[PDB]
Amino acid sequence: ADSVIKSDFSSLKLDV
Amino acid sequence: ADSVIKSDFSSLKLDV
Amino acid sequence: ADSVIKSDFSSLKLDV
Amino acid sequence: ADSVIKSDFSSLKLDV
Amino acid sequence: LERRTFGSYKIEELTIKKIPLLDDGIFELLNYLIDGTNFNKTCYCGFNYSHLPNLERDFNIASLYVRENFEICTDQLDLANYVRQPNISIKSPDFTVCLEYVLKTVVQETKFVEMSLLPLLNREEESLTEEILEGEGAVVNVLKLFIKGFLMHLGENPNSYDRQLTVEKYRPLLVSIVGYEYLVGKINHIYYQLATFDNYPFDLLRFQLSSLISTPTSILERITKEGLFKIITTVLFRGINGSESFLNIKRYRRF
Amino acid sequence: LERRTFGSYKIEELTIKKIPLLDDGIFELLNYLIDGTNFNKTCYCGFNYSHLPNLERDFNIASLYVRENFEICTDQLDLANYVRQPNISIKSPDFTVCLEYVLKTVVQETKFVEMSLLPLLNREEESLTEEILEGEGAVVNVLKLFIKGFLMHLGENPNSYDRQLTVEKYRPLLVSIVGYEYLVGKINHIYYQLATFDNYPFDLLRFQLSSLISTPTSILERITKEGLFKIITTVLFRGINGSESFLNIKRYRRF
Amino acid sequence: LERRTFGSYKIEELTIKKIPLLDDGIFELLNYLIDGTNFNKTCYCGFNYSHLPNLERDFNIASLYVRENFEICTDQLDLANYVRQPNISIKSPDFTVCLEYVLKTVVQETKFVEMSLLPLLNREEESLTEEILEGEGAVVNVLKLFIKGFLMHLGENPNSYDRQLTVEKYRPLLVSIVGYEYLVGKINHIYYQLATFDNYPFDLLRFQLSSLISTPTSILERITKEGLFKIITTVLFRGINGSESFLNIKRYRRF
Amino acid sequence: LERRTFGSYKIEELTIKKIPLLDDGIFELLNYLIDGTNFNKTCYCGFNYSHLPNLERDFNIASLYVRENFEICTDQLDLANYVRQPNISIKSPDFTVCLEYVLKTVVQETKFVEMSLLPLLNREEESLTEEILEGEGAVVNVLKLFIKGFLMHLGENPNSYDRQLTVEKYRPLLVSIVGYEYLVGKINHIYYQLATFDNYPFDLLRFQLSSLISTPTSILERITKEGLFKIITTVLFRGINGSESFLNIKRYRRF
Repeated sequence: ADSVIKSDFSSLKLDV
Repeated sequence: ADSVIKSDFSSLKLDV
Repeated sequence: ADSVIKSDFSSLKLDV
Repeated sequence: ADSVIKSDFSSLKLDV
Repeated sequence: LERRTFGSYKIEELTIKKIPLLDDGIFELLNYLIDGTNFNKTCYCGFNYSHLPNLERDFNIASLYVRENFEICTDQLDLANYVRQPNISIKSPDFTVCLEYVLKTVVQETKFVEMSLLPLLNREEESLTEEILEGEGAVVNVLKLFIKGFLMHLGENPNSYDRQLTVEKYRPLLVSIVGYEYLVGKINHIYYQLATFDNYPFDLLRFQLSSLISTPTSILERITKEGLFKIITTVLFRGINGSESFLNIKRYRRF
Repeated sequence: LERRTFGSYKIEELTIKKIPLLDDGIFELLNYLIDGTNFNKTCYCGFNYSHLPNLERDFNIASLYVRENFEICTDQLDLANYVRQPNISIKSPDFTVCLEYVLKTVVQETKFVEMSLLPLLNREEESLTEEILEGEGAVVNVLKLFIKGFLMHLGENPNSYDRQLTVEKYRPLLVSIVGYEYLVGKINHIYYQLATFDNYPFDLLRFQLSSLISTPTSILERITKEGLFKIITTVLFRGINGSESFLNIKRYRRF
Repeated sequence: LERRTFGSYKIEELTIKKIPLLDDGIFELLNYLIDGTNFNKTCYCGFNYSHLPNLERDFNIASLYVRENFEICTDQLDLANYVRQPNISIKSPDFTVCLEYVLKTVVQETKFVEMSLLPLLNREEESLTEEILEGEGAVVNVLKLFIKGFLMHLGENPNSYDRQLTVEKYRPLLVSIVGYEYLVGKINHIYYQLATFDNYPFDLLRFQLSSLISTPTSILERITKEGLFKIITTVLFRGINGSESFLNIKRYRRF
Repeated sequence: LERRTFGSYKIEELTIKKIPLLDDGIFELLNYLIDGTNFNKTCYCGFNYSHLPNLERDFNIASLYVRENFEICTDQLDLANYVRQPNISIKSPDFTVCLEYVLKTVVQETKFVEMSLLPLLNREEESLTEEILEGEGAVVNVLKLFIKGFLMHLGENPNSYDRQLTVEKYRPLLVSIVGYEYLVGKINHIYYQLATFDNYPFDLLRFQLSSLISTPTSILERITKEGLFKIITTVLFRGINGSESFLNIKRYRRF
């Protein structure tokens, strides 16, 4: 899994 | 175990 | 420097 | 075991 | 070892040929809330939490509110002889946390206690204290933060066992998040997708999460006409795709 | 048959291919002390005990003190209907002897009793009778004599099963010997080695015992700074090599 | 591009005829610690760290401790108008990290702040919290791990500019590693050689490191008699060869 | 991952409740020697070996000598259809390495080959080439260096599984080291202790190794009178404590 693309979910609309 | 060396532990420093 | 000998220092006593 | 005392056996008389 | 940032999981390896073992950390979250434990004394303290607004505040509010509720449900029982097993269950959709006690002798024989932390099927707004509305709102926000923590860890940490893991165990949290926000002060499609599709694999989720589709208008209106839940008089959930899954009890243990 | 010199063991042969079965005689020692039995009525009487100074005297003092403590712990229970099972456990490091009782009918159902014979974690020196300090000092000396008896028998009696046997079951005695002598009126390196390395094989022990090394000064000082025991709030022991082993419960039965 | 294994460096080429430019990554390390940044959000995440035991754990402990200290030193200043320049200095031997702030207007005019992360000349053991001793111990271990990472990269990656590069910029780390381990819970001859001979060329280091000589007994005893540092009332370091080098301020910038 | 300093081991974790799994690396050592593989092509290359005098030299001498012997034993067999299983056994005390071959079809059916690398029971000094005496002397030194590597790693790397691990699998190496040095160009008490007490636990070993006792004079003289080995006409070893253990076959596999 060393090649798997990372995603930044810190800005998802999660109502927090 | 007939050949095993015996030890005398009667004089060990055991605070008794 | 392709001919220079490499060293593995991973086992050095570094108190870690 | 992080507190276990380490020993340096590099100077043991191993006839090498 | 002990310390981990809120909502994050670990994947461990059982061998029988190796299979992955997801440590979701839900048991530990619940346990802390039951004990009224404060944020600073949890495995979660001392990471940056700018990604999780108000975690410590809302966590402590929620921790108190759960603790007091527990005490109320247990003051009418004698538990001096007994010990709480390291097993917590959650029944849905009221987020009903269920504990089991057994005698210190055995470890009259066993006793059970249930507290619905976020009751959804039968509520009073007008006849409810501020203490309760504030405690509930804090519990729900903590759950939302836990899920955000989970998602962020998932996004940043690919693992080759992902393909075999799903969001299955997070369902009761997700259902309560969606249910409470709806039936008390709209629907977040992310939460609703994950609650609906409790079989969402981790690798697929990571790749797809950011392009998730909104609730179809036929579903939105079927919700306003009929609730989210369908009671069978056993509760069914009204999924974002029109499915009607049964919400079964989940069991969590200490890892 | 019945009679054996104090502290000695027997090795018997189970077959399933034969495996050794160590008869350590710890259960029997404890049982006698609980019953207040006197030296002259034990399997131990009528051997020369010049190697074990004060065995009979201290044994009887200890026997009385344990008996009286037992009675105090059991006077507040009704045990007329019940029978003590032939199982004694020891929890460490307070040398907590644990008995289990069951109804004469079955052999309300079962009852448990624990007496810490040598409490180490929470003590009062000034607020303690002479009866108690003398009883404890006698118990500890009896334990030391038992271990000396064990070691002397081991030294004189090689057996080909020795390589498979260890001092594992003697641990609670050894821990309490070291703990009590330290925390109440220095550390004996022999006792401390055997408590630390509960995996010491019999043949290796025999060959090595007389050349055992003293406590390293870094450990001695870590002890004075922090105790011997590390409470987890479950107790850990601070070994002579700096290890931090968990002291688990040991269970003894009649042979 | 961005990601690199902890402690490793890159060699880049300036041209004026080409000269090497060492990217030691010390600035970046310090910056992360100041921001309280967590390991998972650093350029360092996602490499195997079996060679660097506890890197993530100790890094996060250290990150928090440095962050909190920074805040304490800056809470008594108004910095809402200002910006931290991308320049960090280290003064030795207290590992005094020095920041410079300037007004958003210019980029009253400039402000300076200093935090000694590992104070060595004037300390309190008895009058110091566990938080502080644990934070310091974590900072020191991180530094040690950085240096191990540096050395391992050096060992595996010859470069023809090596002859022209030296360990000069690592000195403050090395001095604090040696100083702290000595003056608070012996001397590691590797660390001490590199602190002493800040002119150690990279190729020579690689070839010689594994056969490094121990501290001479005359030096060891001169240390016990007089410290390691010699204050001039400006600090001098007592080298492994008896040299007495001046520990000047080092300046690090973003690469 | 692949590369490790000569003689060192790794401890891995099986789970069934976790148990340790010792990776002694003996299989890999033997395999290389059989294939005539040269030091520079082994997992062992590129560490400092000042602690292990002449490792690369003697390893390559030994590698050639074992390779040639293998070929001599296999030239008189047709093995074009077969494959060497990843199982090597050692029979003692001639250090008899045993391979098993099976047909590429199955993986006439299976074939076995045995080469005594260090024959001890029946030897010719006068009727033996220099090639053979030099090859043997190299093999023995390689074994001694492996054990030194093992011990050094043990000394520097405490692990909480140590208490459950023993030197059991190193016995054939240790017996051949002691046997060959005695019966051909004195007894090293370290090697002899470890060969005798193949149940020596790792933690105990680390704490005790440096204070190991010399061979008792009654044993030394029983050796000169009767050999070290006692043939039963199955071989027995004459232990440093007068024990007479059976030397059973050991089986090694690829990890």
